[PDB]
Amino acid sequence: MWVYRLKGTLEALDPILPGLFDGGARGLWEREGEVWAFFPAPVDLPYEGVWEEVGDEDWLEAWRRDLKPALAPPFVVLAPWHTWEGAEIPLVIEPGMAFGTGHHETTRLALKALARHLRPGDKVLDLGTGSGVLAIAAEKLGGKALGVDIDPMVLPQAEANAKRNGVRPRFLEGSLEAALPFGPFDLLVANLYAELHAALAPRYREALVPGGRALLTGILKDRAPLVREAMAGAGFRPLEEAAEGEWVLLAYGR
Ligand SMILES: C[S@@+](CC[C@H](N)C(=O)[O-])C[C@H]1O[C@@H](n2cnc3c(N)ncnc32)[C@H](O)[C@@H]1O
Repeated sequence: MWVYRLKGTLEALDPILPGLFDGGARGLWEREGEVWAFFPAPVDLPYEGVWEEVGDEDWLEAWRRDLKPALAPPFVVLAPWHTWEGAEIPLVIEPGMAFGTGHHETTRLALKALARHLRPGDKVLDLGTGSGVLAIAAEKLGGKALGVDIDPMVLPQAEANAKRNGVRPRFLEGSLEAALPFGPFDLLVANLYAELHAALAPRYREALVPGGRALLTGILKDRAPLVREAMAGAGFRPLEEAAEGEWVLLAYGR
């Protein structure tokens, strides 16, 4: 579809609005000193506005502007342009393509679990760091973190996010093995999925010091047994369960 931009407020343009509608306008929005009128394709109008086709880009900018802070006590996840009067801990994440915006339930379960199981001074491994939000949160709690991901594309955004938050976790491409050289760790947090955790259970144990913690999420309610089963079999002890919707987080001690 096309947009027809016009300078002025709705109040101001009220006089020609009926005309826009007669011209076939199906949508209308006031966007920062401007009024956008949406049509299927351009039509001839006397208002001296400017036509422009709408695309995926515009559809994000619009979404971006409708974004609101997300709570995850004791944290609040904010867009780089968000304001927060509250007391919760600020986590600035550029709404991007890398997972970790703070809008998914799993991310939220992870943040809350981290605050409970992480202590000032702990070494942390954020397996599948994505946006790097969990690693960033670990540094905010007073921990030293390493975020890894098999997807290279996310690391610059993670690094950029860390920067916005004024903390500097270590980020690197790879999985659990790429990380071992930096271990063992006091805590490991991983937002993946039930089946993969199941296969990794054994390595999770080797990644942690005795008494270390493993926070697993990305788990659907109906796939938790796989994890309970794999973890126990891996010598871990159950410590906490949490869910939001169909998603759950399982915390284990080693
Ligand atoms: C659910 S996203 C993480 C989102 C963010 N860490 C959070 O807590 O919201 C999972 C990330 O893990 C990565 N990933 C998937 N399989 C992986 C694997 N086997 N090893 C390491 N990272 C993996 C992906 O590239 C993806 O960015």
